[PDB]
Amino acid sequence: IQIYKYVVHNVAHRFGKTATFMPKPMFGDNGSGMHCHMSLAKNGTNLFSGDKYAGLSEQALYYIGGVIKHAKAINALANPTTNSYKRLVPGYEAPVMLAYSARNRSASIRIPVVASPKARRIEVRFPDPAANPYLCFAALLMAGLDGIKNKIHPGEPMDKNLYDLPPEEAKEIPQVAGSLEEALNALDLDREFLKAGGVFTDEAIDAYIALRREEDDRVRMTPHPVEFELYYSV
Amino acid sequence: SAEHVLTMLNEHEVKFVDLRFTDTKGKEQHVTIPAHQVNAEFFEEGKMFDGSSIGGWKGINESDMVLMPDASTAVIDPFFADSTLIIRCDILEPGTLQGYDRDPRSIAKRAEDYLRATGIADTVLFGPEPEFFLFDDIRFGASISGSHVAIDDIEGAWNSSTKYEGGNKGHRPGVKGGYFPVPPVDSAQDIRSEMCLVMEQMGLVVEAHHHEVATAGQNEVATRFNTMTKKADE
Ligand SMILES: [Mn+2]
Ligand SMILES: [Mn+2]
Repeated sequence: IQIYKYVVHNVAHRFGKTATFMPKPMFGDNGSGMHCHMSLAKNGTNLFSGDKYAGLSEQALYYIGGVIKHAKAINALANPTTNSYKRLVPGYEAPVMLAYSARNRSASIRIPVVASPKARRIEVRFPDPAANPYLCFAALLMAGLDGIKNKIHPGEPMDKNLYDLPPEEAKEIPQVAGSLEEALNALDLDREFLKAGGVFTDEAIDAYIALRREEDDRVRMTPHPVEFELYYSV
Repeated sequence: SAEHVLTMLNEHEVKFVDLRFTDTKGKEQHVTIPAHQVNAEFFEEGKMFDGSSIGGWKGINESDMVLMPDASTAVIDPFFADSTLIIRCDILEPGTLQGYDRDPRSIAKRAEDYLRATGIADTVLFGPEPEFFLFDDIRFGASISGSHVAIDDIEGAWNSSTKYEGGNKGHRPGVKGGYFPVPPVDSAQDIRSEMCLVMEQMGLVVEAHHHEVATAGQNEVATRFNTMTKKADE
């Protein structure tokens, strides 16, 4: 990703343009997002496969579990700078639900169709072109297996897009932690599953947070063009 | 009566008699008569002009029933005094009645008075509530090569970003939100207030005025009900 980026930025610039991995440059359009597909394998066997729901397997499910469990803490890692979340605004289109489906998007975890079990996977889309693939991936994984690890179980897939007497517990329904401060928080608490293995010191975590923190501030202290729109003549 | 009008003529000095008089298959029209020329004959046999707006094959002159010599008043607006004194269509001619291809004011009455000959009742009241738009610049055109139109008036959201010099001053009503909000924000009253004064001056009865709901100068002035023929002409 580190290259993928350098190259874009550069040819793009060499061509005559500026290239930007920001998640939501403009409003009412599409702000790039970095979907991440994944699966672990043992020998030349992806223990993500099997029977039981869309191909897949027990194993996978704990994964689907893991993410869903610390979704918030993760998106603190794989969803920074504020902008991140202007995309992670409740859509229906927008993947903010914490479920899995093979359709019924809105659903932040898509188990794409498959064919050859040879390649059965998990697409967790919410992550945005803005994270150190490093932390992000790590944290994705790190969780994924703490689920894989101590049981932890998805339950059922969506297949029933968002839209349900908004409340009607559709309200109840687990969300993609929309909103930095919030996300920041999660991570402050979730520590654990990260911290586990050594892959992640308290610091690391701390420092990290601590950083995103500042930006989050600069952003809210600075008054916004729109606020005038609506709030000015009062 | 004329005897009357007659005074009024001296009551005020006046010269000329005109503004608003005939009125098309579409709307409003006038011709100006030197103050003299008025005199019974005039009141009794009219004046006549011809065709243009609805009319076919030559010369169909039409009597101008200098009339509803009630519907007569000093127009503020024109320069030098003058009795705007409608006319009951062109009456016809020698028959003397429905102006060629119309006589909108006529039709009015046929209707009206016809009503009367049914017994369904005796008098029909109409109280229309006409709203209008008040803007600053209105440019448009169309032609082989292109077409277009532009509207502007300090107000109408759009204008905020707009630079002025005395400069912005930013209080204005944003899209469906011109809702009687008090002044700074209200392009202004004085225009309405004012319109009332004259409206009454002209002889209508005002019931209340205010801003309707539109970003850029939607204004409404209300007026007490009448009789079709009267109100219509009001
Ligand atoms: Mn994808
Ligand atoms: Mn109205």
